[PDB]
Order: sequence, then structure tokens, then C-alpha cells
Amino acid sequence: AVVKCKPTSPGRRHVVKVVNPELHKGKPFAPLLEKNSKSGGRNNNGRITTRHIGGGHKQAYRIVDFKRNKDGIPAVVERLEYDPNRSANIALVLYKDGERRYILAPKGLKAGDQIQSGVDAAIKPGNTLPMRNIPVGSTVHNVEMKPGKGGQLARSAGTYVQIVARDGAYVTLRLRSGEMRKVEADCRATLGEVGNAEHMLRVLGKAGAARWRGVRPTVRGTAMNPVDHPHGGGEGRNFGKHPVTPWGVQTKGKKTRSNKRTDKFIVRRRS
Amino acid sequence: TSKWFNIDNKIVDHRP
Amino acid sequence: MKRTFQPSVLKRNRSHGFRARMATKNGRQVLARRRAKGRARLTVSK
RNA sequence: CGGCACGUAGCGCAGCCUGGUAGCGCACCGUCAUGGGGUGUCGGGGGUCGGAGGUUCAAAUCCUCUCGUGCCGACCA
RNA sequence: CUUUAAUGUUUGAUGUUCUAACGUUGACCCGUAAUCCGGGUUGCGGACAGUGUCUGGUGGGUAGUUUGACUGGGGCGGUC
RNA sequence: AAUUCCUUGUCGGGUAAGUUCCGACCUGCACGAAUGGCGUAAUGAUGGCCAGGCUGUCUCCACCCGAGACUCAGUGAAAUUGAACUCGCUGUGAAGAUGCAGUGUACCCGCGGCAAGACGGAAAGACCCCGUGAACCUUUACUAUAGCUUGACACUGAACA
RNA sequence: GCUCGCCGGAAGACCAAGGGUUCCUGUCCAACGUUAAUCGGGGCAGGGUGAGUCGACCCCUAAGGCGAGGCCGAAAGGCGUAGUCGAUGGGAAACAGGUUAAUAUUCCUGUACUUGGUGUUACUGCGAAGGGGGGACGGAGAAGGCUAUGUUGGCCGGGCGACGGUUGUCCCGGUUUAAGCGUGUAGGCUGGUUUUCCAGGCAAAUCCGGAAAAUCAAGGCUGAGGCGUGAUGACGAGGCACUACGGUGCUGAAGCAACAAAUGCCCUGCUUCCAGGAAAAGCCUCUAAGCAUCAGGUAACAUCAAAUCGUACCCCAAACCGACACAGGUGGUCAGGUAGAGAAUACCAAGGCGCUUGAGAGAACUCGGGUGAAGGAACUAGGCAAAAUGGUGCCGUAACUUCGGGAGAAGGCACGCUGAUAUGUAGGUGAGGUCCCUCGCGGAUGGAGCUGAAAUCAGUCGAAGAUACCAGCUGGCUGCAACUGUUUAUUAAAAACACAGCACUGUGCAAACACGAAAGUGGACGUAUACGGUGUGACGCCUGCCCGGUGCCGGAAGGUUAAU
RNA sequence: AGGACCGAACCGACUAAUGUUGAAAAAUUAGCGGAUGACUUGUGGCUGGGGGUGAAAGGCCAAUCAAACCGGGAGAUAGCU
Ligand SMILES: N[C@@H](Cc1c[nH]c2ccccc12)C(=O)O
Ligand SMILES: [Mg+2]
Ligand SMILES: [Mg+2]
Ligand SMILES: [Mg+2]
Ligand SMILES: [Mg+2]
Ligand SMILES: [Mg+2]
Ligand SMILES: [Mg+2]
Ligand SMILES: [Mg+2]
Ligand SMILES: [Mg+2]
Ligand SMILES: [Mg+2]
Ligand SMILES: [Mg+2]
Ligand SMILES: [Mg+2]
Ligand SMILES: [Mg+2]
Ligand SMILES: [Mg+2]
Ligand SMILES: [Mg+2]
Ligand SMILES: [Mg+2]
Ligand SMILES: [Mg+2]
Ligand SMILES: [Mg+2]
Ligand SMILES: [Mg+2]
Ligand SMILES: [Mg+2]
Ligand SMILES: [Mg+2]
Ligand SMILES: [Mg+2]
Ligand SMILES: [Mg+2]
Ligand SMILES: [Mg+2]
Ligand SMILES: [Mg+2]
Ligand SMILES: [Mg+2]
Ligand SMILES: [Mg+2]
Ligand SMILES: [Mg+2]
Ligand SMILES: [Mg+2]
Ligand SMILES: [Mg+2]
Ligand SMILES: [Mg+2]
Ligand SMILES: [Mg+2]
Ligand SMILES: [Mg+2]
Ligand SMILES: [Mg+2]
Ligand SMILES: [Mg+2]
Ligand SMILES: [Mg+2]
Ligand SMILES: [Mg+2]
Ligand SMILES: [Mg+2]
Ligand SMILES: [Mg+2]
Ligand SMILES: [Mg+2]
Ligand SMILES: [Mg+2]
Ligand SMILES: [Mg+2]
Ligand SMILES: [Mg+2]
Ligand SMILES: [Mg+2]
Ligand SMILES: [Mg+2]
Ligand SMILES: [Mg+2]
Ligand SMILES: [Mg+2]
Ligand SMILES: [Mg+2]
Ligand SMILES: [Mg+2]
Ligand SMILES: [Mg+2]
Ligand SMILES: [Mg+2]
Ligand SMILES: [Mg+2]
Ligand SMILES: [Mg+2]
Ligand SMILES: [Mg+2]
Repeated sequence: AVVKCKPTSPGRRHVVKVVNPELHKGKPFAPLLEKNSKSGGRNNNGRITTRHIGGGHKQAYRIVDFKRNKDGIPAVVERLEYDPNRSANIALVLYKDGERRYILAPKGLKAGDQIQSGVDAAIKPGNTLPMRNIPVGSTVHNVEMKPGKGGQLARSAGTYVQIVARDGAYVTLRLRSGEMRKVEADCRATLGEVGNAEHMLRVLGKAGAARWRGVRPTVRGTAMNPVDHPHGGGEGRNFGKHPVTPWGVQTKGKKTRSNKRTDKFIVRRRS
Repeated sequence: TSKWFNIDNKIVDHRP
Repeated sequence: MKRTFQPSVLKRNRSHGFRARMATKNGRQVLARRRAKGRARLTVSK
């Protein structure tokens, strides 16, 4: 449920929170936590190497089973949890052999539903399966790229992939990016869209909202002197340069993909 | 070191 | 106002102490020069 | 004011550079339509070349004297 | 001891297939109670990718420099 | 107009009087639509203008209470300084004279006050030019170069077409 | 020594950090002290730091560091695995009083406790560098319960007043007491117990986890405080002695109750919200290899061990950072009375100070304050500075507005003291007595005693009752920037930066991109609702034309073109 | 509930006067802003010199910054004083 806020102060006036009532209020499943500890955007050389990163709230790491090996055994989703480490929500699971795990949380989620992995397994939201064994056209979320590797495609809130074809030992997928990429078919791929979806609609509303998600301010090119950055000086705004990144390569259209090792796999690039 | 008036620009610059 | 020297022995030793000095080829050359110079306090330690 | 560019038929540019002819657009004017106009088919006319002449067979040109006009600068303190 | 053409070759261009160099920031095994490395099995990729030498392009991202003199101050103009 | 040179443009308003201000006009020297256009409640130690209150801000300054300034005792600095027996004026003069000429004036020495002069002190003038000076910054200046990118040969093989 | 004055959320008190003998006592005054100096944080000499329990060492780990092998690198070296280090966090245990000139939770008196070794006596499956549990965690808010703590009365001791009065409804003072042990309350959390079975917890497990039943529901953790004990103890107003006049001994009353009451505790609770809130060990439990009379394990009592190092003094400062005995900077802890919302503010207590030149003068001028006839911004670049406003309740309040605001708009009225309502009320607290009972720190009823606002009526003093301190000036038009925020440490706080929102663009993950000869690392234990880059900058209405230039994207033709 | 309101501690540094051989190599006094947050603070850690860091001023990197400090090349060179 997306909800506007009443302007009892500027910087609430514009806020729009997503309230999920059916999300577990209270502490998460203790033994699937490990410390995360913040990066400050910094290298093992101490050198800021990705800018604009710092502070933010503390965040304990939920494990999350991306691979989905427990084939055969079924599980029941105890509850839905909030995860600070991602856009999506996670569902605490409980397989029948008494074991608990963390799955993502496809659009259906809802406590009490029944999940299962493996070549058998019902075609139904939440069940993982080699795409060898998922019917072309399904809407399959968190997808493996190398069979057995992990699951790396479409894990963000509301995302999904569309299987469109499957000649040979390969499948062609339709990634949200609109790309068309071939993938080994033997790859796992959990069924359905991933949740929240509404995530898109929050509005944050003030400076702090950004800071306390660990995002630091972005300082424009042309707000700095020549030595700092290819942009501006000027005695008054001024530009007169093709736009570039602070290291001189152009933004505004220059592709910068160079791979070859993996070009075999891309059928059609996005637009 | 230096006296403050010598360092200060308004008194020092005086005739340009 | 708060001035530049804010003393703290832990930091002192960790940054300038004998062992710290000893932990690097150049840190060692530091001592070597001071020994050759015949300095009475190689590195201001306990 | 000074720098430097140009006024060219009613009006605005070419031709100048690399001396000559002076063109072209639409307008003016006449024919011809149409009842008449406008338009237009269609015929002719229109420039001391901004003023001026030294070079020279030949000067709008190049050069020199010169007029306003436009444009660039009268800034560092 | 041939051009109008084709069987055996030594040799380029393109296209398919293979595995055996090479990659694997898939999986499993051992060193080993170890997310490093190595060995091993295997799947994937495969003479590509990547790298060395050479080479055309791009290259203020970075560096070293040049950017005249006269002049009734200097600049602009002009001059040489 | 944070843009208007001409410019205090012109008209309206406010004032006894308004180069600012508010409202207009459009002749925009030289606004204009994400190097965003036009608006905008709220917010602002933000800029401009107005009014009530308020007053020593002013007419124009008076008195008072405290801390210095002054006197005694104790302690005891500083910058500057070629050397000094270190006046006014008019003139001369490296061109703005305590020091030269002429002349006027002035018994010797403190203390408290004041800053017109010693081109007062302080800093080998920023500013101006100069040096075949420096540095950082810019770019379609010059020559190179990391990076990116291209092909050839090597690592590098087998087939069949 | 007697006055006087100043701080009292400090200018009192305890530390950490830092200093490193500045502590205490004698002695000296040359130099140090902005003066003198008999005095000192100064010279000289002597003294002084006592711990099983405080702290370090120690066990445990965060960030991060180091890193056998290892990967990488012309050399130097780089990164990193196993590990090993690293507190700013976790980990067993002592309190009240006394004493030294100088330390004391360390010494002494009283009264305790922690963990191991050994022994005795009972009773028993013990056992990991391993599993599980626990330790273990955010922000805001809301009260209830309670202590510190205060006030009054009672109680105790003392007083009868330098000046009219004070035998009383009068004055002054004190009225303090711990850990530990017992009790397990207000109140928080949670259904217990048995049997069987199981793809999980790398092996194992009786533990944890999951599935069934079966049976009673009251069981179990957690837990401030109170109460009892500790305690015939201690402390104690005040007394009497002597003192080398600094002090030092001795003795010693009452030691209850009521009301109020924290920001402390219960509370690591409870409620709620999004930004979703360390780790590891100690501890508990589980078993594997292994040991089975043994060894070990559990309990009672007895006994032994607990080393080493720190402990003086300053610590918002004359002892630390500031070259100074420098108006500056310096983290944590404690926190009384009267008024007050208050840790504001004013006056005080405990306690601590008067700032290391003074003495006189009563000029100009300068600094800091007070008052001012009439005028009231005429000042000036500009109301710069001053002046004014200033509290609480009620009444009342415009354009405009994103419907919250604008708003404390603006502007009114009341305000002290006395009596009455009511010898003290509404309210708060709450003992007796009576009944109930799983008898308790229970509950019900009960209303003494205590505490006690605000209102109104009547009256009354001053020029004045929000009387000091403290404590908004208000309104109109307009530029800019939405807003809170950030910035040139030391002439610029703004219209600059940032911002949420917007758009373009890159990036398919061994991502783009960045640090890096490389290994590797960040991006991210993220995956296109993601991430980088660039411009714009809440919101409202919107964002027109031009691809010739320069750039970027696409383009399997052809022309020109490198090594070879 | 709030980058909500008034206001101490705490954090800031808009105005003025004083001070300018200061009490002070950047403070004092009176006013001023924020004051549950993009807050503020103790301890400890990491980032290194054409490099760091930078809500961006060429700011800060030990009273030093359009390229820190220390030593070295070194008696750089100086058609200038
Ligand atoms: N305190 C000086 C100001 C100042 C200090 N350092 C300076 C250096 C340069 C100029 C001025 C200063 C004053 O009297 O105003
Ligand atoms: Mg941004
Ligand atoms: Mg800008
Ligand atoms: Mg700038
Ligand atoms: Mg400028
Ligand atoms: Mg600038
Ligand atoms: Mg411009
Ligand atoms: Mg260059
Ligand atoms: Mg050179
Ligand atoms: Mg010249
Ligand atoms: Mg204007
Ligand atoms: Mg631009
Ligand atoms: Mg602001
Ligand atoms: Mg004297
Ligand atoms: Mg004279
Ligand atoms: Mg005199
Ligand atoms: Mg004077
Ligand atoms: Mg000079
Ligand atoms: Mg000493
Ligand atoms: Mg002493
Ligand atoms: Mg003396
Ligand atoms: Mg001494
Ligand atoms: Mg450790
Ligand atoms: Mg080694
Ligand atoms: Mg390492
Ligand atoms: Mg510690
Ligand atoms: Mg003591
Ligand atoms: Mg025994
Ligand atoms: Mg564990
Ligand atoms: Mg009590
Ligand atoms: Mg009497
Ligand atoms: Mg009493
Ligand atoms: Mg002590
Ligand atoms: Mg002193
Ligand atoms: Mg001091
Ligand atoms: Mg106070
Ligand atoms: Mg003094
Ligand atoms: Mg005096
Ligand atoms: Mg008056
Ligand atoms: Mg006026
Ligand atoms: Mg005037
Ligand atoms: Mg005036
Ligand atoms: Mg003012
Ligand atoms: Mg005042
Ligand atoms: Mg702003
Ligand atoms: Mg400044
Ligand atoms: Mg400022
Ligand atoms: Mg984007
Ligand atoms: Mg802007
Ligand atoms: Mg606020
Ligand atoms: Mg406030
Ligand atoms: Mg500095
Ligand atoms: Mg020299
Ligand atoms: Mg040399």
C-alpha cells in the first residue's frame, strides 16, 4: 500500500512510503545472519574507487538461498521479512526435514504456501527448476547463468525474465533490460515475478532519506575548477566541452562495453 | 613572521 | 582553540616507535642513519 | 574620434579579387486576361556604380583624397 | 610438356564440425576443519578469448615546451 | 530585469521634495524554455523599498557610576635609528628643504595634551613594464605519451566443405 | 582570627587522556614568581603509592594490522589463505566504618564473596580446536511501579534572647546506616509434561530443529523496590578535657512517621515506526574420537592458591594542548534549599575563591555602563549602534494557501496582598476497624492523618502586582533561492554547493567504472524497480524551431591507408 | 508523527564594538543560528604528494598548499640587484 504523507513539515510534504502490513514485525531468523560492515566506497587500497558511498544504517546480512538445491523436499514459508540488503522481500521458509532457509519472495508469496525445487516440482510461483524443464513463455525470476552457479538475473523488486525460445542445449531469455541473451538451459530459474513492485513508487522526500540509505551527495562536473574535473571554471556557469566522466571518457552515448568472451551469448542488445 | 597589516590586502594593495 | 599536538602514547608508539620503525626496509634505514649519526634516542620510546 | 568593411536602377546583393561588360530577384511601367482590380501569362525601361580622378588603351574595381553608415575596439590600474 | 577446367598435393579467404593447447570469478574430490593456491575429476567455452613483439587510428587523460622585436608605458594598429 | 549601454527612458503610485522602490509600457544596446522559461504557499542571521512603535542615531550635547589616562613606590618592554648643535617664510635645487640663498623670528630644560611635516614606521610594490624568469590552468598550439582501438606473427592444433 | 565580597550544572567533587614527583614534612629566598615575599607548582634534603575482589596483564573478538605456504612483481616489494594480533565493546568476585602529615573498596575493625587445586564424605557417564543454546544489541514514544532526594510533623539535645516583645501555635541543630544473606513483590516474557518418528544442524547427539499424538492447565524463567537480617555494631547533634593554639583526644541523645519526588532503576521491558538495528568468548547443553572398577562429573564440609604491573598529585587546569603561573581548547561522573516549566535565571548550602603590583588623585581623551528638557531617523551608504518588545490564561486574528499553514498574525482583558466559599475546598495519598481468602509483599470495604491547586465573592496597599533576574518588536510591497542542511579553519554563509524530484546515457555481471606494471580489491556478498556517469533542481503550467559545424550511435558497399 | 515549534547543555559563527607591540599568530563582550538530526561527541582505524580527501572554496592533508614536509642532485641557473 503506497501512502502519501501530510505536510506537517517540508520534507515530509512530498514523502510517499510503501507500507507492507503483512511483513514480519520483529527480529529476523537469527542463525541466518552474518555481519556486513560498511564499505565507504573504498578499496583494499583505502582509495575511494566508487564515489558517493558512505554512512547509512547498520544492516545485518540475511543469507538467502539463490542456488535452490533442496530438490524433492517441500517447504512452507513461515513468514515474510524485510531485507535491508535489497529491494525485494524475503520469505523465511522451513523445509520438512526441519531445515530453515531464505528464499526471495515472488509476487504471490503469502504465508502457508508450499515451495519445492527440482526437475519434478509443480510449475507454480516460487518453485525452482532447470529451464530445461520450464515451459517457454513463463515469467521466471532469479535465474542462474552457469548451471549450478547461483542465480544472478532478475532479483530486484518486481523484476522478471521471459523465456521466449529454446533450440539446442540453449535457451534465449528476455531480460528486463530488453536484451536478448542465450543461457545454458540446464540453469535453475525460480518461477514467477519477484515482489514489492511498488518499490518503484516510493518518493523518499528529503535529503536525509538518501543519506541514511548510505548514499553521499553527487557534486556536478561544472561546479568545480579545471584541476578537479574536466568540467567548468568559467566565471559563471560555462561549459563548452563535450560532456565527460571525471576521467575524460564521454558520457552521453559511448557504449564502453568490450568483452568478446561473452558476445557469443548476446542475441540482441537492448535499445 | 609578518605583521598583520603587511599580510592584509586592503591596506597593502592601496594604489592600483 | 584546539591546536595541532594532541598527545597520545598509543598512537605515538604505533606510528613512530621502535617496532613500527623496524617493520619496513626504510623504517630500518631510519634507524641506521640515526645510529651512524650516533643518536642517543633512536626512537623516543619507553 | 580611431581602426575595417561596404553603400551599386524603386530597393537589396553579384560583377571588384585577377581594371573593362554592369547582371539578377521582386517592384515600377506597358501589353493581355477579366466587367474591373488584384494576381498572372507576356514586352520594354531603370545604377554620376555613395562623392571623386590619378595610374592607364581601360578604374565600381587597384591606389589615393573623402562622406556618412554598419561593425571592432576607447581597456590594465 | 595448356586457357576453355579438376584428381593428388605444399599454400591463403570464408563456413561448418572436433578436442588436444588456452580460459573458466560452474560443480564435486584431496592436500585441509582453509571462500587463498595447487593437484584431481567434470561441465562450459575452445584454437576464440587473452598475452608478447611489431603496427595504423584515437589520445589535454598525462608530460615537456613554444607563443618575436620595434613602440614617445604596454596592448590593439602599423612596421621588419 | 541579478540581463537596458543610451538611462535619473517614459507613464502611473508613494514623499514637501524619490538617480532607489512598487505598477506598467516594449525602443529586449545584449531574456527565453532542463549551462531550464513563467509562476509559487511556506521557509531565510538572504538583497532592495515603505510604515507604527522606539529612541542620544541626529538637532546638540549635559551630568553621573565604574576601568585606564595623571601623581608616589616596586618591577620594567617595543618597533626605529649614517651622524645631529633637529625654527618660520619666500626662493633655489634630482624639479614638494630643519640642513642651500635671502630674510624673519627665537633666553636654557621638562610635564600633560594633539597629529600638520619629518615624502613618518612596518613589508627589496601587488599594480605597470621588463627577463630569450617560474608555476599551475586551457585548447582544433607543438612534440611525445599512459589509456582505448586496429591488423600481422608467435603461444596455435585437427578435420571436411 | 572577626567582618566584607565572589562562584555554587561551579570558580564544588571524583576520574580518563596527558603530564611524571608537581603529593607530604622540614629547610632556604640568590635565580624562577610580571611587585615585596617570612609564601610557592621555585632550590636542597628526607618521606610518601600496601589489593584474590578497582585497573592493567589475562580469555574474547570489531575496524584494521601482520601473515608459514601461496598468487603477483626488473630488484626493493604487492595482495592474501591457515592463522596471529588489535578496545573504543563481551568476560568471576567487597561492602559500611576507622585510621596516615602524606595511600587506602589496597592498611585496620565489622560483615562478605569469586574461581581453581587438593582431601574427606556421599552421588553419578565423563569427554572436544566440533553441533545447538545463550551472550545479542535500532530509533522514537507512553505511562505505571520505585529509589536517590526533599519538605513537614514527631522524637532527641540545647536555647529564653545586647533593642519593644518571645513558657510558646516560639528559636537552633540532629534525626545517618552498606555489601552480603533471606524473602521473590509492582510488573515483563512464555502453555507445561510424557511417548514415538524423521531427507536438517559437514561426523555424532538424549541437544536444537520438524511431525504426531497423550494429559493436566499452573508450571517455569525474568524481576525494581520494600521487608527481615547484617546492626546491643557503626556513624552521630552536642558535650568535657587539654593542646606546641595547627589541631589532638575522650564521651555520646534521638536515629520514627507522613507527604512530595527525578532525566536514576524496574526497562536489554512495554507500544510503535522504518532507515531494519556488531563480533567472539566466558556460561548452558549435546554428543565424536576416547575412557568405562579407573579417570572424570555433581554436592557438603574442610583446607590451600589468586602471581605480576598500576595505585602519590593536577585533571575545564598555574601540573594536560596553547613558547608564558596565557581571558583560549580539553571526554566521562556527581548535583542540595527559596522562587521557577527548567541542568534557564536570581539569591544561598556543602564546599571553593577575591584572580601575585599596590597607594592616591577625581583633568582632556579612550574603554564599559546609567539618566536626560523639547523634538523623534532630521543621523547615515544603511536605523550601524542603541532604544523598544518580552510571562500565563482567556477573548480575538487579514491577504494568500501545497489546506499543514500564514499564527504568538494583528489587538484586547486579567494578574499583588487579606478574608470568606472551605477553622484547608476540588484533587492526590492513605493507616486504623469489619468481612473475604489459593493466608500474602494478596485482595475488598474502609476513611483517620497527611498533602493540596485553581475559581469566584468581598475587602485592601502602591505611581506601578508577568513589579527584580529572566523574557518575541510588529506590519505592508518586492528580487533570489523551494524547504532542514553545506562552504572559503584565519576579510566572502550567499543568489554559491547539496538536496529530494526530473531527464539523458552507460552497464547482462568475470558488469560499466575506479585503485592497481600484476596478483588482486572496491562496484556488491548487489544484478536493470540494479549500478556508474552527466546535466537539471520541491511544487504548479510547461519545455517551441535547427543535425549545416563539432561529438556520439548505426552503417559487411566502394575510394585511400600500417606492419607484413 | 516530524531533516516540526520555543528554549539551556552541546554544535555553530550573521552584526557590532573592543582588541591589532593582543589576555589571544584569530579571541573577549552584547546580541545571533541549529538544538531527535544530512545532529553532536570520546577512543581507535584507513586513504600520501600531480597523490589523498573535498554537500566544491583551490577547501583541507600538523599555525605551511594552484602541488606538504625532511634529506639529496646542489655551489640548479640568474644576460638581474
Ligand atoms: N587579528 C588581526 C587579523 C589578522 C590576523 N592575521 C592576519 C593576517 C593577515 C591579515 C589580517 C590578519 C586583526 O587585528 O584584524
Ligand atoms: Mg544526483
Ligand atoms: Mg551552478
Ligand atoms: Mg566554484
Ligand atoms: Mg570571480
Ligand atoms: Mg575562481
Ligand atoms: Mg555566461
Ligand atoms: Mg601540458
Ligand atoms: Mg626544460
Ligand atoms: Mg616588445
Ligand atoms: Mg527588479
Ligand atoms: Mg552551455
Ligand atoms: Mg538555511
Ligand atoms: Mg612606576
Ligand atoms: Mg619649510
Ligand atoms: Mg609632549
Ligand atoms: Mg593619537
Ligand atoms: Mg623589488
Ligand atoms: Mg621538581
Ligand atoms: Mg607541596
Ligand atoms: Mg623578586
Ligand atoms: Mg617544590
Ligand atoms: Mg584475539
Ligand atoms: Mg613469503
Ligand atoms: Mg596482507
Ligand atoms: Mg577496554
Ligand atoms: Mg588523596
Ligand atoms: Mg573432593
Ligand atoms: Mg554457536
Ligand atoms: Mg524514600
Ligand atoms: Mg528582650
Ligand atoms: Mg528540625
Ligand atoms: Mg589518589
Ligand atoms: Mg597565575
Ligand atoms: Mg591557563
Ligand atoms: Mg547558571
Ligand atoms: Mg593579576
Ligand atoms: Mg591602582
Ligand atoms: Mg530625551
Ligand atoms: Mg525615509
Ligand atoms: Mg545629511
Ligand atoms: Mg536622510
Ligand atoms: Mg540591530
Ligand atoms: Mg538594549
Ligand atoms: Mg536554501
Ligand atoms: Mg572566512
Ligand atoms: Mg563569515
Ligand atoms: Mg540512471
Ligand atoms: Mg542553481
Ligand atoms: Mg528542528
Ligand atoms: Mg529551537
Ligand atoms: Mg594548516
Ligand atoms: Mg645560487
Ligand atoms: Mg649540476
